[PDB]
Parts: sequence; structure tokens; C-alpha cells
Amino acid sequence: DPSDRLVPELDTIVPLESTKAYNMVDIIHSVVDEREFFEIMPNYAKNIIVGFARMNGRTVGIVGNQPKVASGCLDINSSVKGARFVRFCDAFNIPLITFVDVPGFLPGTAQEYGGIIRHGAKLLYAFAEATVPKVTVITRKAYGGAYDVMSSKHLCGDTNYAWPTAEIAVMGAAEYIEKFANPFPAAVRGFVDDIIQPSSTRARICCDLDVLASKKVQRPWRKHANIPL
Amino acid sequence: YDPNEKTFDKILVANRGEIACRVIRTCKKMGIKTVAIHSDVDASSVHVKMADEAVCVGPAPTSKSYLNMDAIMEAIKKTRAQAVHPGYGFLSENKEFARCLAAEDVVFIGPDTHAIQAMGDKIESKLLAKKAEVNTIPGFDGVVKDAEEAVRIAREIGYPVMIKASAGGGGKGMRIAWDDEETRDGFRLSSQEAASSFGDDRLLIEKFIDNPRHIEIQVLGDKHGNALWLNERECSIQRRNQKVVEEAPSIFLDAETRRAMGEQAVALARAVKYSSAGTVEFLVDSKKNFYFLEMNTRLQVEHPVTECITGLDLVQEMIRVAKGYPLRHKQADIRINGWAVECRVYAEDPYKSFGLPSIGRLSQYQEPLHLPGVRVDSGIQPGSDISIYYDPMISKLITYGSDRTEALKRMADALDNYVIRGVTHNIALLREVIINSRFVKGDISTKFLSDVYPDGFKGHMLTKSEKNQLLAIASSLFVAFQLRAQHFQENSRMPVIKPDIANWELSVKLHDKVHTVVASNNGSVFSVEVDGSKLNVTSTWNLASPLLSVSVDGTQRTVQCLSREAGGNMSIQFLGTVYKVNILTRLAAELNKFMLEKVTEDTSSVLRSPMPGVVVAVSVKPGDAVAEGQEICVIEAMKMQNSMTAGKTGTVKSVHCQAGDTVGEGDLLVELE
Amino acid sequence: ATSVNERIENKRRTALLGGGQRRIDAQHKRGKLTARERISLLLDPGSFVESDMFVEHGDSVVTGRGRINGRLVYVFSQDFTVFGRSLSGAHAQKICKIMDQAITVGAPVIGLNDSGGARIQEGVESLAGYADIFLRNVTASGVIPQISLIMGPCAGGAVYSPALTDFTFMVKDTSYLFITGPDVVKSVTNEDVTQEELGGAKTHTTMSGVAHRAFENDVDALCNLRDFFNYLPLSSQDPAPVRECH
Ligand SMILES: Nc1ncnc2c1ncn2[C@@H]1O[C@H](COP(=O)(O)OP(=O)(O)OP(=O)(O)O)[C@@H](O)[C@H]1O
Ligand SMILES: *C(=O)CCCC[C@@H]1SC[C@@H]2NC(=O)N[C@@H]21
Ligand SMILES: [Mg+2]
Repeated sequence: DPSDRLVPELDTIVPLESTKAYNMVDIIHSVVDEREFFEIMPNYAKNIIVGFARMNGRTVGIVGNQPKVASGCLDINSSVKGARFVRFCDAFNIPLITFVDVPGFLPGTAQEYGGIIRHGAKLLYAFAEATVPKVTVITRKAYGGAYDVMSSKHLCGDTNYAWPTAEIAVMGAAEYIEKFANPFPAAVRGFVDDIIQPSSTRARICCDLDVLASKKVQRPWRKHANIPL
Repeated sequence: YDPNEKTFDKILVANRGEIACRVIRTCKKMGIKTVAIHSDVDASSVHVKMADEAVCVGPAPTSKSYLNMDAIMEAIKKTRAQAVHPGYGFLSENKEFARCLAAEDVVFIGPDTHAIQAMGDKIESKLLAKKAEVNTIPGFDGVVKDAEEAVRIAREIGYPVMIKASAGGGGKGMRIAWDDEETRDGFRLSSQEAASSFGDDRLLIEKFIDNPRHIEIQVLGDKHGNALWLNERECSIQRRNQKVVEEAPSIFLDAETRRAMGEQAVALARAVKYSSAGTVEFLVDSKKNFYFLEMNTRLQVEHPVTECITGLDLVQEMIRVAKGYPLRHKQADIRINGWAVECRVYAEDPYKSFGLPSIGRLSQYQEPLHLPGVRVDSGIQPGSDISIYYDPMISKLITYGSDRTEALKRMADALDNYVIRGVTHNIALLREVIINSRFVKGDISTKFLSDVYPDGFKGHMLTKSEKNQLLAIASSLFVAFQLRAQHFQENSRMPVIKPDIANWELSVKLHDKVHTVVASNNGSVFSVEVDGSKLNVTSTWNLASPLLSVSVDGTQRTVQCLSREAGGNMSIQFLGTVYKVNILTRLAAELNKFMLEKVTEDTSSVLRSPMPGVVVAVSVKPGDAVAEGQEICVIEAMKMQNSMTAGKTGTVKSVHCQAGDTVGEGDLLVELE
Repeated sequence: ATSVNERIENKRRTALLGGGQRRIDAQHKRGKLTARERISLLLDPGSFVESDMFVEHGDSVVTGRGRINGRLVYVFSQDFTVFGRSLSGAHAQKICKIMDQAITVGAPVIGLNDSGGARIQEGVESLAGYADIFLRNVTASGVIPQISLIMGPCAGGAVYSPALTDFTFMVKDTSYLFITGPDVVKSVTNEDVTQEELGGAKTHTTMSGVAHRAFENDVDALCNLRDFFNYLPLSSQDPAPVRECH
């Protein structure tokens, strides 16, 4: 499987209407080697997707939002499911690839009483702690603190890319919408490295995984950290 | 393609799909600016991309986008298009469109409104043909109002009776009848369905012809009275009265009959004052007696094959005729060059009623453009989706050769090298048809699919040698995957000790039988022992490419590995048909013998709503048989709408969640079996 | 002849005492103190040393260092009550720099969160600032102790910073912790709930398990915070504190 293979089928996979959803597993299958994906917890917390795949023959971990289920919103179960997988991938030098289409956290008194703050902070910590190479692609949406948790603004994401249909809005929704109906406000402030065509996605990621294989960072000494569990 | 001959400057193609792409291509070859009309869902289609400029015309439904005549006229006015090309279908047969275009300022690339009106109605066409001294299908002239008139006129014409609905078409509103009670009941129900759908309610009685051969003649005429016949075409392999396989030179016909049919078609075209490209269709019996049947006043879908054997670009000639130039070819210039065969690759399931429309999005699409003597006409690209609004036709595949055998061989090779992943297609049916013994011999009729597969399409019934080759290929692929699984990079801390296995003993389950296979690897060559039969399989064993070319005992075979699981399941497209094979090791099979079979009735007979939300509308109607994976209704929650499928496989008895029903999570939605 | 000398004094008096007495009185009638009053109560008398007194005229946050019972600590206190419109980049930059200094020297961080006055109402660099704060909280986890005292309503991604800290304390009847407001809950979930029910101190100290303790008011909370801080070591490089015993 050549690392420079184009994926034109991803050029129109994201619908123009934000009210209409799509399947992130299709994108994951299109990007990875031989379209082979080992999904972890496929039938639990279906609003998030985690699994193992290969890029250029190297094992990679995949985390992504699923707009089909609960509009891709994050909650307690998806938070912990993604967090432990990210921690395992970081603990064994496995690079992470993230696909971001999260509109925020699931509201309601059940989530608040269940401790949505702690469980969300678990995913925040898991992404902010990883020292492995990490590549992030924003497909359509990234709102609120959900934008920050899914590897955005320097606590996670060595390279960040946005599709032409991607957009970041702190409070989504005439003159103001046109300004923030595009990732240009993100690009001008250096939020994302570039705006790429979907067809090049795989190739880009492969190139990045070659450069970041020798990434080393230094952190202050500690016996261990305090997980927000 | 001489550019010195001045032609129109701007042409607007009022169509979509592959015909729009073909028209845009032939206009680009002629140095003409092109305007493409499109709907919202087609804003990223291929013909929009290859056009000079594009205009959005309306929403997804065809009644509001490709039939909204006011919108097309507004687009023409705002783009100042000199000419308009309707392709086939849509508004190509609408008198009002041509009348308005000729009224305002627009020239219409097609037949005049007089010819379209003359040949629009079947009764008028038949009477005009009878007045045009051409052989016609024998029957009673006039409109039948009651079934008793039908039976009395069926007394003398013959026992085989056909009930036909005037005008319209598309293989609908037409039926057969044998008995007199059959005559009444068929006439009554045909009148009912014509009132329901057609609305004309005009029915006619015809003498059915057994084992008919559908032969078309492509006529081309200018406005100066010249008329030419461009050989013939054979379109006999049909289901639902719709053609799938077409053949340019008629093997059944000879020179004299072809010349007579061409002369009759030219005479009919002159009588109707045709001034464009059209086709006249005939039914030929066993004794070579052709009878007229319908005239298409537009470009046929299967026109490329007669282009291949004649070397003429039909759309270019149509444009030149519409400009006013005379025909640049004489009847003696027309000649037969080689042989041509075309198949219609549809997005349909051939195992159900010889084709049932299917929907989906194309994850992978690769045409065999690098093969010798192959031409593909498609408006389809990777990522395109097959919606319900338009025809589920993926592509048209044409192959040409020096003779019939070379063309058929090249067509089989092209069909075996055609990658379509995302929807279900009918490539298996086409490949089965083109390699059939009867099709090769040439004794075919319109009931070919009816009698070759009386119980329906079942697949490719593979022989013993083919079964051995398939088993050897599957075993070799399994062993190649296992061997690739052992190729890690050097660790330098814990070196990998590669196992030195020499023989792989495998149990391969195919259909319902179990075979014992012994595989050995010698570099790039696999020696395979299947039930005592020895075969050699060689290939590059590239496990990532969609197409794999292998050589089994010197025979070259192209196979596709559609799916593969760690449990041993594997789907292989071989000779055009998809086979499921389960491959295990001998120890694995022996231990699997102890596994208990689990009944797969599943749970949750009542479907549970995944999220609470109201239903804007219901796509399907209660009483329709559906299965799991087919969308039923659209439920909106958190300002996002999901068109979820049926929870359990069963017919939709009743949609409990109608419009305005705010159904909660985990609740009954649709009564299913 | 330059008026810089009087301009500096005017800016100092504007930062320390605010533009006017209006909203400080308004805070007083709600039973809450100001950021500077809270800092003065928390730290030893005369030990506070402020940093970045002059950043885009304000900042709705007061950061600095001080001593508790003679031991060094770094503190920040939010002052969003009619003192800042949006939680701008200056806010997060000051918090990040004070946390960086605390990590550099090896001293704990205490944060008083009272982002009530103006929540955001506009900001794109705001999420960036909280992303930086989250990164520095995760970096300091297990290196220096981190204490959060919520003394007012906190909403949005901000609430994730106290969650990453080691200990979280709340003030009864005046502090709230919730990702999404009650009005959005009504709009989406279609249920009636108040701020106290959704994210009050009792909810987060009895049901959700988010906060660790609750206190009666600001003075009691700060006294108990000093008492609790007496227990902890300054860094993970230090042994457990040993006091004299009787
Ligand atoms: N009189 C007949 N005897 C036998 N078969 C017939 C007769 N009339 C029609 N058929 C069958 O019906 C098929 C289609 O006929 P016809 O061209 O009239 O239909 P249509 O739906 O109007 O066509 P189109 O879509 O090309 O306009 C023929 O190919 C043939 O198989
Ligand atoms: C609908 O009434 C508008 C509010 C929903 C906003 C969406 S859904 C929940 C997520 N949380 C948030 O702040 N935005 C997202
Ligand atoms: Mg016809």
C-alpha cells in the first residue's frame, strides 16, 4: 500500500448542511493501510471511535468523533473510553491520529450528576499528557472546550489540519457568521498548520509520521501524576 | 474535428450523468464553450467539473431541477447560450420545450416538433408507417375501448395477444395474454394502470411475435433532405423490457436484409421529414421478416457501438446538422469496421428479479481504461453516491475488435478488471451472459434471460477445474497473508525467530463442502494440492491492490479480494462472481468441530429508538417489504437529523412514529416482522 | 515636563481600587469579597507581591506570590465582576506565567475562581487560553500541589481547570460549577432546573463527587484554606511536613 495514495472519495463525504451527519468509520477506512481497522469497544459509547490501524506499515492508534451517534457529542462513557485508549497508546510509543467533529459535551442533569466534569477532564489530561507523535484532522466542527480536548492549541497535536468544510466556533450561531464560517480565523492565528484537500489526507499523515518518529520532549520529574479520576 | 468550420459558440447541455459528459467531451473537441445545468446534489458531479461554467437549477428531485423548464430558460438567458442539447430523456421529447426555445431565440439540437409529435403516439406512428409502405407489426388499427372489441379483433389477428399502452414507454404498460378471459382481465387492468400512471388510457391490441429479435437502425438526416442509415445494432438481452447488452453488427442479419432494413428506415425518415439523428427499431422473426416497432426521436443510449464500427461521432454530426451544414458522408461511405459490444453496468442487485435498484456511496471506483480496445462512458467518480432520484446506471462499457470473438474476449477481460466498491452492481450477470454458449453461438431472443435462468440469476456455476483453481488461489492468498504477517522490522533487543514451516495444511469450506488443501511456498510460486490435484500459482502477491493477477497452470486469472477476516472468512470475486470461502488450519478445523452452532435469531424483535426525537417525515410507506440496513424514517434531535434503518429485518407493517410524533429513546418506531 | 509620575499613581489607584465604588459595593451586597480582599485574607499580612500590574490597562485577574505561615505560595484570583468584558489573552497569559514561575521554583498554586461578572460573550483566543492553562495544569500534576477555590459561578471549559487540580473547594450558595447553563438544558433536554440544583456546592459535594469540601462564606473558606495548606508539602521533591508536637 503506497503511502502517497490519493483518497478522492473523501472529497465530498462531509455534507454541506451541518444538520446532516456522516460516518467517520468510512473516513478511517479510506485513510488507513488496506482499509483495515481493529476497533476497540465497537458496541459501547458509539459516539466516539477508538482503534488500531497501520500507516505505512507502522501501528497507529485512532480516535475520532462519530456524528451519527448523539451528533458526535462527548459524554462520560465516551470520555473514559477514549481516555484509557489514549493513555495506553502513549504508554507504549504508539502514534495517535485524531479526527475531530465534536460540537460540544452532552447537556443535561444526568451528565452533571454523574460527574461529567471529572470524566471530561480525564480525556483532557489523556490528550495533554501524551508525548508520542500526534496528528489531528478537523473534518467539520470543533466547539467550546471540546475543541481544546480533541488535540487543539498546543496541549495536543504536533500537526493540525482542517478540511475546507471544517470550522471552529466558540459559540456557533450575518456579518459575524461569515467571518467564522471557515477555518481562516484559526489559520491566521496559527491554530492549524494548513488547510488541506481531503484527497491528500492520508499522504500528509504518512509524511508527518515519518518526521515525528524521532520526537522527544522533556518534562519535570515526578513519581507519578494525579489522574483526575 | 476541423476547427475552421465555424459552429455555435456556446452550447448548454440540459442533462446529467454520462451523456452530459459525452456531449461536453465532443464539444470540447470542437472548441465550443459548454454550460452545464445541475441540481444541488449534483454540484460536485463530473460533468459539472468538466464544463466551462455551471448553473444550479433546483433541488434534488428531477421534477424540480431537470424538468423545471423556466429555470433552464432563465439559465440560458443569463448565460447567452446559442444552442441547447437535451441528450436523451428528460426534456428531449417535450414539445413545449422545443417550442419555447425556437420561439425566443434558441436553436434546438434535435428533430423538429412535427416529427416528434408524429412519432410520439404509437397509433399515429403505426398508421404513418403503414402509409410509409414499410412492413408493420400486424394488428388492428385504432383505439380499443372495451375488452369485447379486443377479443373480436383478436379472433382473426392470432391467439397471441399483446395489450399495449399508447405513447409513453420505458417498458411499462405492456402485457401479454393468451386466453379470452386473459384478454378481458389484461385489458381491464392495463386500462386501470394507464389511468393511474400514464393518464392517456389509450390501449391497442397487437399480434405477439414469438422469439423476437430486436434490431435497431441508426438513421442520420440533415435539413436538406439527405438521409443515411448507419448499419444496425442488436439489443436482445433485456429484462423488464429494458436493454442491458447491445451488439453493433448483427450476426443474425446478412448484407441483403441489412440493406433492405436501412432503405426502409431511410424511407420512413424521409416520410416523417426527420432532420437529425434517430433510430428505427424492428422485430425480426426466425424467418428473417422484420416488422416496424417504434422510432426514437433522440440519441440512443447504445449509440457508441455504431460509432465504433463506423468511426463517426454522432453528436458532432448532430451539431453540424443543427447548424445548417449538409451531411459530409454518402451512403457508400458507410461501412462496417470490426465488431463492437456494449454492456450497461447498473447499480442493481442481479440476484433479485434480474436487477433491483440499489443505493449507496462509492468507496472505490476504477475503470479498466488501460486494457486494449475498451471505451468507458460514465459520469461516475470515486465518492459519487447513487441516490433514488435518478437512474441507477453506473456506466456503459464498450469493446471493439476485429471480429465477434476478439470483442467478447476483450469485454470479458475488461469486466474482470473493473473495480466498484460501495454499491451492488450487475457485473456478474453481464459476464455470465457474454460467456454463455448460446450468446457466443448467436441464437438469442428477447426471452434470453427468461429461459436461460427460469428460476432467476444464481451466479456462475463453476466446473471442477474452475473450482480447483479457485481453491488454489484462495489457499495461496491465505498463506501469503500469513507469511506477510511475520515480516517485522529488526528490533535488536528481541530478535524475531521466523518459523520455518514448509507445508500448510488447510481446511477450506466452500458452499457446503469441505476440502483439504496442502500448500507449499517456493519464492513467488505456490504448489497447491487440492484433493490430490496438483496446481501451480504464481503472482507478485501484492496484497494491497484491489486487483490481483495470478497464473494457475499457465492460465491467467484476475481475482479481487473484497473482504478478509481473522476468523477465516474471505470473499473472492472470481470470473465475475463473488464466492465466500472459510479457510482454517487442520488443527483449527479439528477444534472447530467441537464448537456449538449458535442460532442467529438475535434479540430485540421490537426496535429500540437510539435517541429521543420527533420525526419530520417517513420515507417509506407501511406495507413495503424491507430488510435491515434500509432507512425508514428521519428522526431529529439536538438539531441533527438521522435517517436510521429498520431495527429488525421484516416488512414494514405500520409506521408508529409518523410526522410530529416525539418518540422517546428505546421505544417502538415501526411495526416490523 | 512629563506627567508619567502622576499617570503611574493614577493607574495604581485605578487597579487597586477600581474605577469606582459601584460594582465593588454591588459585590459586597451579594455577600462576596473582591479578588484583592480575598488575596489579602488568604496570605500573610504584608507578604503579597503582585506581578503584571499593567497589561492592557484590569485583566479581571490578580496574580502574584505570597507567604502562608512563612511558606511560599503562588496565587491567582479572578475578578470578572464589572472589571473585564471577555476573558482575553492577557488573563490566560498572566495565569500561565504565574504557574510557570511556580513550577520553576517548586511552590504550590492556589486559584480563586470567580468568573461570574461577565462570562465570555465573545472570544476565540479564550479557548486557546484555557488550552494553555490545561496544558500547564497537566504538566504540573504530581510536581507541585494545585488548589482551586470556587467563589463564584464558573461555566464552560473553564470548569475543567479546577477538575485537573488536586483539591477543589466550593463556597455554599454563591459558587456554581457546570459545563452548560440551565437555559440550554431546558432548550435541549426539556427539563426545569436552577443553577443551585444544576451545579451548586451541595450538588458537587454530595452527588457528583467533583468538589471536596464546602464552606459557609468567603472568610470561613479562606481560613480553612490556610489551615489545609499547612498540611501539604511545597513540592514533590520535599518530604512530608513535620511540625512541632506536644
Ligand atoms: N409486438 C411485440 N411482440 C413482441 N415483443 C414485443 C412487441 N412489442 C414490444 N415487445 C418487446 O418490448 C420491448 C420494448 O418495446 P418498445 O420499444 O415498444 O417499448 P418502450 O418502453 O416504448 O421503449 P423505449 O424505452 O425504447 O422507448 C421490445 O424490445 C420487445 O422485447
Ligand atoms: C439547541 O437548542 C442549541 C443548544 C445546543 C448546543 C449544541 S448541543 C450541546 C453542545 N453543547 C454546547 O454548548 N453546543 C453544543
Ligand atoms: Mg423502444
